[PDB]
Amino acid sequence: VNEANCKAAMEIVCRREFGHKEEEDASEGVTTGDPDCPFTKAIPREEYANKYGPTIGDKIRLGDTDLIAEIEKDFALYGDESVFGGGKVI
Repeated sequence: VNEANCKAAMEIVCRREFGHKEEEDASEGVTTGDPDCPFTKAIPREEYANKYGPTIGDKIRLGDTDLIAEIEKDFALYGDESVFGGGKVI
């Protein structure tokens, strides 16, 4: 049901375009979906949760939530308190 030349031919007995929908098959054999997990959200990045999880970053003593102690389970160690030197000279 796309074009039709003779404005009846797709009904005369049992015709539609070439076969059924359009040509024969282009509806199967690949999908995106979650039939058993109705709670997946967007693609998990389990070695790179650095933009979504409560892990990583100074949530510790200078953050805005009141928890203290490491971060969650010690993922990131240190990087945002003091450390040592860096990109500052004369």
